[PDB]
Formats: sequence, structure tokens, C-alpha cells
Amino acid sequence: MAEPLTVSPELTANYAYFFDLDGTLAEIKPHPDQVVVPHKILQLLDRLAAHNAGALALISGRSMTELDALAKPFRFPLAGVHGAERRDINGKTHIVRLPEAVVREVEALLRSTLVALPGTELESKGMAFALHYRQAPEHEAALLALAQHVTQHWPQLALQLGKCVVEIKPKGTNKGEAIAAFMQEAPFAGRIPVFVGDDLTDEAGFGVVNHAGGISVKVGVGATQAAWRLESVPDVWRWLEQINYP
Ligand SMILES: OC[C@H]1O[C@H](O[C@H]2O[C@H](CO)[C@@H](O)[C@H](O)[C@H]2O)[C@H](O)[C@@H](O)[C@@H]1O
Ligand SMILES: [Cl-]
Ligand SMILES: [Mg+2]
Repeated sequence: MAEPLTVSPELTANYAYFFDLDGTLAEIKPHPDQVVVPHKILQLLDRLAAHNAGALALISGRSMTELDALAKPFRFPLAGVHGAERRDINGKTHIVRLPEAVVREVEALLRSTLVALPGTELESKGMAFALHYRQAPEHEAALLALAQHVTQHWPQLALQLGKCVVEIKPKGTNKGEAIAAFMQEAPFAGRIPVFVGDDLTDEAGFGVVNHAGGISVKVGVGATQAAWRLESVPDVWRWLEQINYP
């Protein structure tokens, strides 16, 4: 249904760019700390943002600190934890805050329930919890069910499944509303949104980008509502390089 992306926009057009990180700008790794965005890709992203009035943001499930570590030394506008954290063009940060008791109780519950599922990792993000199972995919069901119970008992929380992960996020947080928040602010406002992603959390973004008359690009295999598809992360790199130097 999605058609292959074989054209690259002009460098100085009227576009606003949104990129996912893991699986879109950097190749998937067995461990999150092994992920690297090549320095030339970061330079190309900086040049694209510069020629489009700075209207380029990184929309990711990572925390903003890890996004800063990955994009160092560059400091882009950011949306982390699927939108629960954001940083606009002026550097102002917006953080969704959960009650302290909810965070404490949910963290304790997950830590205790994790013992009977070896190889799974619990990553606490302040206002979210990621359950990784790449080292032991057989627990994928269990974690899922477990998360489904948490969201049942704490209505403040919603589910976000993803590649080798089950995340529990604040309800109402999604990449679509993060892109929406960016698109009503300068310098993104007035430009055509472009969003490149690869996972389920990105579909929301795709939706809001399609309704706005923008360009949605899916990376990798799988069904999608994005209008365009790129085969792999190196193809995203080639696409970016073609934008910068046709
Ligand atoms: O590619 C390396 C890792 O990417 C994923 O993990 C990242 O993306 C998740 C998005 O939901 C975040 O929750 C997580 O904090 C990031 O580390 C993937 O889940 C991992 O298995 C990969 O090792
Ligand atoms: Cl993500
Ligand atoms: Mg991704």
C-alpha cells in the first residue's frame, strides 16, 4: 500500500522535518547503549535543519538526555518518552508529571514481577516504564499481560508496544500530539510536516502527518498507514545525503 520513496526534497523547501531515532536514524542494536548515529549523519541533519529555519526535531521513545548523548554535540528540538518530554526551539522543556505514589507502586510491582522472567529488563524513565525482552522473547506475552494489568489499575497509564519492548506511558502521550505541539510553534508553523519512523508508536505521527497534507515515511518491513516506505536505515542515510547534495 505504501509506495517506495525514490525522490528527495530540495534542501531549501518549505518542509518541517521529524525523525525517529532507533531504527530510523540509527541501526537497531542488541543493547541500547551500543546505538550510534554516525557523525556525518548528524552533520547532514544539522545542515538540513539550518537550511529549513531550524524546523527539525527528533521524536523518539528515548529520554531527552539520551537523545542529547546520541546527537552530541548537536542540540536539536526534541520529543522524548513518546512525547511525555519535549524541548522546543527556545530550549524550554515540558515534562508530563505522574503522581509520586503511582510511580513508586508501579515500579515496585514491576520489579517484583520481573524475577520470574529472567532476561527481561525494566527501564524507569521518570514518567514511564519500558519492559525489554530482546534477550528473552519468550516472555513477550507475559510482560504484555502484566502491563495490561497496570494500565487497568492505574488509569493514568496507557500501553505502547514496540519492537522487543512493552512500554507503559502516561495516558494521552503519543508521537502524534508531540508533532502537533511542534507544528503550532515557530519555526515549524507554516511548513509541511515530514515524519520518518519505523515502529508502532510512529503510526500515530504518520496519521497526523497524513491529515495535514504532509509526507509520512515508513522504514523497514511491516504494515503501515505511511504513504511512503524506505527499505532500511542506510536508505534513510542515502535519502538524507541526497537531500543535502543532489
Ligand atoms: O536499538 C537499540 C534498542 O532500541 C529499542 O529501545 C529503545 O527504543 C524504545 C522505544 O520504545 C525505548 O523504550 C528504549 O528506552 C530504547 O532503549 C529496543 O527496545 C531495544 O531492544 C534495542 O536494544
Ligand atoms: Cl520510539
Ligand atoms: Mg524506532
